[PDB]
Amino acid sequence: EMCDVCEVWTAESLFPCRVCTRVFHDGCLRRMGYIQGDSAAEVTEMAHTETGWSCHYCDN
Ligand SMILES: [Zn+2]
Ligand SMILES: [Zn+2]
Repeated sequence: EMCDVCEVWTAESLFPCRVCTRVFHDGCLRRMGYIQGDSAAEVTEMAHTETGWSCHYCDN
């Protein structure tokens, strides 16, 4: 799970997730000009403990 915009993982709680395929810092997408609005649930993240980690490829 290496941010295609940074390339550095940790554990704290990266986003969106890791299972998907790639990671994107909630700030990168905004710092790059990719997304421009509420493109998620912004209700909970957690890059581990079960949860509703939604993403572009997630779907779930
Ligand atoms: Zn990044
Ligand atoms: Zn995902």
